[PDB]
Amino acid sequence: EDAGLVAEAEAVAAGWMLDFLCLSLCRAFRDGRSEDFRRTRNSAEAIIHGLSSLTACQLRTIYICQFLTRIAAGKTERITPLESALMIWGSIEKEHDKLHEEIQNLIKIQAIAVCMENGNFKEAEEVFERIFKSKLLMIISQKDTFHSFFQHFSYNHMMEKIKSYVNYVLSEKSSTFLMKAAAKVVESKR
Amino acid sequence: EDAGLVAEAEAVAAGWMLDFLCLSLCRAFRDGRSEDFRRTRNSAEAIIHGLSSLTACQLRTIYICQFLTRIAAGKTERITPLESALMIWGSIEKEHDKLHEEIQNLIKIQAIAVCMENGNFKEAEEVFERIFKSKLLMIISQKDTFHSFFQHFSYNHMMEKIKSYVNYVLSEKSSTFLMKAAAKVVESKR
Ligand SMILES: COc1cc(Br)ccc1CO
Ligand SMILES: COc1cc(Br)ccc1CO
Ligand SMILES: COc1cc(Br)ccc1CO
Ligand SMILES: COc1cc(Br)ccc1CO
Repeated sequence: EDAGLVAEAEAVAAGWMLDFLCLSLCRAFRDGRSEDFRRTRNSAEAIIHGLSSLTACQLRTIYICQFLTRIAAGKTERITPLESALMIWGSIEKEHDKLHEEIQNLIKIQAIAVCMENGNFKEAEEVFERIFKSKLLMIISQKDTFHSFFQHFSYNHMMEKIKSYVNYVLSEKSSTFLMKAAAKVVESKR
Repeated sequence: EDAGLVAEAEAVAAGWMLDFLCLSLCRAFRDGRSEDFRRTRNSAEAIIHGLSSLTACQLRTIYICQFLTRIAAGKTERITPLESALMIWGSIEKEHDKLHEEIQNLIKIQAIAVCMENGNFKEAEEVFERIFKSKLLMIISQKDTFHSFFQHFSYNHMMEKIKSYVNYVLSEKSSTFLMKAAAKVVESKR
């Protein structure tokens, strides 16, 4: 038995498992299946620990997973989950500037608004100081959570834009090896 | 998109991942690759959480994984890792009685001897009381760790017998879907 070629086969399978778990994480996020999202995140994170070298495509995959994990934890490092999602975003999917900026600005506004929604206005100002203007600071100071600014840059709008991005990732990975072979087995029966 | 057939494909892939991770756990245990064992155990345990219904073959697979996990933690529920491995053993691989009894008796003796080796003789007597005789209790009372009884029923002998069993599991699963497809990709290049 060759311990080098056996290790190589394990790295190939890990790559296959990573793409399959990214696809599964994307559907759970799209469908709002929270428990399924948490279980798939736990499996992807464990599989990622078995990888020590990643290709450019594999790095994009894990960073999309990390991004969706922080977005899902948004209303729950020393910064908040949405501020952390903001850092991952920017280093990923920058090539499509128009849709990238929309999601970026929606996350920026919502990282403050979720703190206001939770009644933690001191944290809302701390997030504002770290991200960033005089009118947004007035809104926070006045606890004006339902200001028309927050209704255009809303949570639902942030989720809709992110969900449309997840649909592009979902279509790009729908034909990866592990999911394609699995779907074939299901359709063969049936 | 059919959410029922998509879920079915995820269950097929999970089954494939489970067998692949069992095979990988068996090789790491055989080779003594501790860190690789810990990482594969973490991945298998996470994958198993994504399964809610298991076939008879899948139950045997997870129980072999649980058994090797306790055996690997042997020198580290309210009972010790080896007493816990003893409980998993018995409910699995009972059909081959001769080799089954050898491993069972070696684990029984070693669950006491590892406590003596660690200097915890009060625990060695507590393990003895839970598992089970007058001569074995004399050995523990006298802190006779290197008695000729413990040299026939040794740790190395327990590991050798368990490793020979892991080699049978390893040969039975060497041709599972995920590892076979992965090895083929490696040999195609080379
Ligand atoms: C609908 O958006 C999601 C999806 C999951 Br899964 C978990 C949380 C959220 C947002 O609170
Ligand atoms: C690779 O690291 C991951 C992967 C997932 Br999925 C979720 C979170 C992290 C890091 O906190
Ligand atoms: C050689 O037997 C093993 C294998 C692994 Br991995 C971890 C622990 C042990 C026994 O202390
Ligand atoms: C399915 O449950 C597992 C699986 C593995 Br691998 C290791 C430990 C456990 C339970 O403590």
